[PDB]
Amino acid sequence: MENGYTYEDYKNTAEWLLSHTKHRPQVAIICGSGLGGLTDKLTQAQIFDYSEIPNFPRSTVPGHAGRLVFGFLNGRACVMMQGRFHMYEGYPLWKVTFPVRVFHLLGVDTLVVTNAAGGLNPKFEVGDIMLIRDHINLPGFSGQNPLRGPNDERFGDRFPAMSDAYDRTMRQRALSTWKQMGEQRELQEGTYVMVAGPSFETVAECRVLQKLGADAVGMSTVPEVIVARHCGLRVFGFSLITNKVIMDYESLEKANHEEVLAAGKQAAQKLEQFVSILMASIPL
Amino acid sequence: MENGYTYEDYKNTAEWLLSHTKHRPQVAIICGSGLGGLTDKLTQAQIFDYSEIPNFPRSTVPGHAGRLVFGFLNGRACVMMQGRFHMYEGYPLWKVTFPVRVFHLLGVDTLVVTNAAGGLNPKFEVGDIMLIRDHINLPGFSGQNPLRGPNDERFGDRFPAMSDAYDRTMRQRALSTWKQMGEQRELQEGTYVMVAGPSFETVAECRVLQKLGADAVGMSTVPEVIVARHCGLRVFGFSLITNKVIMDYESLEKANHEEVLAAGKQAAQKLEQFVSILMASIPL
Amino acid sequence: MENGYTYEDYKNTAEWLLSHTKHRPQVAIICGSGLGGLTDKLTQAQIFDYSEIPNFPRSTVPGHAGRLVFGFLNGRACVMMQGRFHMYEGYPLWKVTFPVRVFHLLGVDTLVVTNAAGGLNPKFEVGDIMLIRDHINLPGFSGQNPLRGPNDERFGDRFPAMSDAYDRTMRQRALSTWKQMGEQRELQEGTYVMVAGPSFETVAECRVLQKLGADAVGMSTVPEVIVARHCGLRVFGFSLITNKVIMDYESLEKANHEEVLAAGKQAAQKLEQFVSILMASIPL
Ligand SMILES: O=c1[nH]cnc2c([C@H]3N[C@@H](CO)[C@H](O)[C@@H]3O)c[nH]c12
Ligand SMILES: O=c1[nH]cnc2c([C@H]3N[C@@H](CO)[C@H](O)[C@@H]3O)c[nH]c12
Ligand SMILES: O=c1[nH]cnc2c([C@H]3N[C@@H](CO)[C@H](O)[C@@H]3O)c[nH]c12
Repeated sequence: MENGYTYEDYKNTAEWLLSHTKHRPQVAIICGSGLGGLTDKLTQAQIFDYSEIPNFPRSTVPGHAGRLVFGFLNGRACVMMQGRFHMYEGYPLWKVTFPVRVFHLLGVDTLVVTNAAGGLNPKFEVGDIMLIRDHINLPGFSGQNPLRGPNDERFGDRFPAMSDAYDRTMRQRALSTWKQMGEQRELQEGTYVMVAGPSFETVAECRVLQKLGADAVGMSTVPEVIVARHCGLRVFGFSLITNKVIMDYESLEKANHEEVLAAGKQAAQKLEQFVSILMASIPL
Repeated sequence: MENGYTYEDYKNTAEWLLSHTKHRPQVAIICGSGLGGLTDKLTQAQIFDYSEIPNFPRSTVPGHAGRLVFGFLNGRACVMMQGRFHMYEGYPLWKVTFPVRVFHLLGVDTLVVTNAAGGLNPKFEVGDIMLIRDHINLPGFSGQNPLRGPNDERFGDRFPAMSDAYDRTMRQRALSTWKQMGEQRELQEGTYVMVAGPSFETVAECRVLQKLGADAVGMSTVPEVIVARHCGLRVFGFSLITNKVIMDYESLEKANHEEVLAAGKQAAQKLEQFVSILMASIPL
Repeated sequence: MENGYTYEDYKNTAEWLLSHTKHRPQVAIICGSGLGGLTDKLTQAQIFDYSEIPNFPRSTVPGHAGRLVFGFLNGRACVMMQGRFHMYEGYPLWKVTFPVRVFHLLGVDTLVVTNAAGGLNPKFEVGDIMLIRDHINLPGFSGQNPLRGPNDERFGDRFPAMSDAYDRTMRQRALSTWKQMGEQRELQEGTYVMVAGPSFETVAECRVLQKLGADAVGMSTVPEVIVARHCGLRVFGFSLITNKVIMDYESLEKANHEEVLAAGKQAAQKLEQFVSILMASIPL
């Protein structure tokens, strides 16, 4: 609606980093949060706190909005967001997604994003992993689109498509890796719907999200993919099911964050490895 | 997104009231509007205008945003909002719902909210009363959640559930009272969807709200339940059907406010009594 | 939510115009954009740039937000917006729709609005034209309604209906004209859904818009009809299908603006004539 950043601010944040860093990454990864441990498997790791990076979304205690790590993961030059920004935190989307536009100026050209999510598809099960074939951008329908505002042509068009958001190549490239390391549960595949804003859904709210044809649901991610494609990045992403969204009045259970962080933690290596391998089927 | 109130402002509003008032309420009721007359049945009633209560949502002519009454209803200590704030008035939700957070600081621990609403369910009929089993929080999906912003931990969690918003006990406790005073029309039971913002729905808009599985529709309420549960309040609520939402091109009729205020007025005692009795099956 | 304009600003913009203009229009037309050429067929045309009209939505380079033309089209006094304001441009709705409230103060009393749109209905085909029977105002459900804010009673009610937005008379008045000039493709008729904000829909997003029962989809229009009826204007409008919204993973095609402007251009006279004739079945 405004967008408080000019092209310059982006550039200036880039160049700064691009000069406290030997590194020049090609892929950006975004967790998770409980893909946290990933940071380990990197090597030659250089860390930064968001709080010291020019223009980053500042949170209240920094943070709470955490760290940017640069390094090598499976002999690929990475950079990853260990902790991210959300709309429910009160951040507008050109903030949430800000990081995303710096990455591209860094010359990263693939983005992988991950996240936890509730499962809407009855078939799914806590533990599973759903690749993201497509999304419903509900905040988007109503005005909340990280693209809203005057478009800067240096980044992209006024009117990008999202029909093809989630790289095809990568997605198979990908189920390979899944059995090509032999797993009991299959890879899932489906649609992430976004809703904002922090309260968990009602039962009726679930029924509606199932009707729309959604398979999983977070409050995340959605935004920063949309603006990845606005400027080229190939995009590949996926989701940890983490709870079966309560689907009927009767059940006495209740989503909590709690169970989410746990499951996230339980799932852990799974995962860390998965991404880690996948690195290898990203081009050059 | 911000939230202009700090914890202090809430507290200060409480304590003020908590000291021009003998009273110490346990239940908060919210009308209606045309449950207005309720104020009568209270006894030992002490009134206040929003306009003199520190921090209240100020409207333009005060008001237009009206009065807070404290008293006893059926030998329960109450406090009630005679007139409320809406999003379509231009108020953000941490304003609409502000009152709600003061109540809890007052030590109220049950909230009952009522409202008029259009009927989406063909079965329903003008006059009926729909208990609220659940809700679709449509403004919510897109970012408009009274909880959005940085969470204050003194009130509640970052990530409350709403699966169980509408107290089970109370809801039966409740159909009892309905025949246990013998009424021709049955109690209805169903889902309130919220949309904002003041224009009435189109026909196509109705068809969609019916598809989502909604039974009734207002522009209200939704918010302040969500933030009631964010901090404990037991929540019980319901709705006066007030018009059958025009469901097909052809009909020459048109929702108006008008018919709504009327029906509201027609329905009157019905009602006033109902709540009045219900008081008695709230704990202590 | 605020609305930065007072009644005065509207009036002042009117009177200004109402006095660099001989003219006194009765109908307002809004394109399109690629109904641009229409301006030709007017006669006795007086032009203005938005940029010089007191209070108009200013864009960045003026503009980019273009010109207001007054004249006679088929022996009717018109005034038309050659280029309009959108929400995705970052404009709030009491800006987008501002023009609309001036028109009425000008004493215009019919409004016709046109627009391009993607087709959701499989039956439709690029080239077709869909009259607007009704709309889904999705931004609206969540708070984005040009009416939101404190209502000024001089313009309209607090709670207008939209059940009957799209004049019945006019709509047939209308299919007449269509064969009454003998066309191969039939007139289409259906519902325009609005979403905001500039990115094109995903596939999953389409499936949902089809489910809701929408036939076409733009990011436009919706707003300014709603506020037309808030103050009397008879409203009649329609849509150029312009692309078949990609309805399945597989297809390698992608909406672009591009194809849209083209089709718009291809369609051209079609059209220019159509409106041109239609003028004649507007009253006096
Ligand atoms: O059942 C759900 N509904 C909505 N969001 C989530 C989420 C995501 N939302 C956040 C907590 O609600 C958490 O960070 C997670 O990534 C997990 N489960 C659900
Ligand atoms: O048919 C409807 N659609 C949307 N809202 C309402 C309402 C509620 N909305 C307000 C007026 O629209 C009124 O205060 C009422 O509580 C009644 N009927 C309808
Ligand atoms: O497939 C679509 N989806 C959403 N909007 C449009 C539109 C409208 N949106 C604008 C460009 O997206 C264009 O001005 C047009 O009037 C055309 N096609 C589509």
